Amino acid sequence: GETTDGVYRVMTRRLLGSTQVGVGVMQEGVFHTMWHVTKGAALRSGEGRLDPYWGDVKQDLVSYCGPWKLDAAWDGLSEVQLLAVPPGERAKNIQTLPGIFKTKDGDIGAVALDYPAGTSGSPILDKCGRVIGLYGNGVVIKNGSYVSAITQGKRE
Amino acid sequence: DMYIERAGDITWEKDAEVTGNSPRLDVALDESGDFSLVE
Ligand SMILES: CC(C)Nc1nc2ccccc2[nH]1
Repeated sequence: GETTDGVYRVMTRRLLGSTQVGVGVMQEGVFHTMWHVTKGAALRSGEGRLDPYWGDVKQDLVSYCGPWKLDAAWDGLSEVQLLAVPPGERAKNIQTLPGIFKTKDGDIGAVALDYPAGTSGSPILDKCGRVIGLYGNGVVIKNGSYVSAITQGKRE
Repeated sequence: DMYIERAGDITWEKDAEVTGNSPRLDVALDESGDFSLVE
């Protein structure tokens, strides 16, 4: 199927009509998404099949066709852009200054932008266009609003 | 059955819409990959 670098919607025909369950990144012939989007199932790209290659429920990440390729990191200072791909809507860049998730194992950047759950897997970018992580695994705060981690994998 | 469809190129947009706050939150990550707020 299509292997050109870029952002892709992840769809299913299982429920009513065609439903967007998430989003992902194609880079260097490897498709990258969050685990909760596909649950590790195989994907179709036209008449081609993408098989899972690596995954981890705790990191909430999965790669198809090859190992995880994305290794850029948020510098901890600068604004970033969420390249939001919402269901039934055009891809749109939103610039924001990340907050931080503090954990017993270290700190991680977080973006406070709320989109439908089917937007999970949209990439977050730095100023050179590099993917520093994927949006869609996070928490609900007092006001009921959503805050996502900037979730990044490790390039082996 | 799940399938993928191209949605765009990955680029930084000059003068994109600028929004969102920058909260500092204490969180925990469990074995199931779920984040929870710690207070
Ligand atoms: C506060 C809730 C209803 N909003 C919400 N939950 C999400 C989960 C994953 C990605 C985006 C999401 N937006």
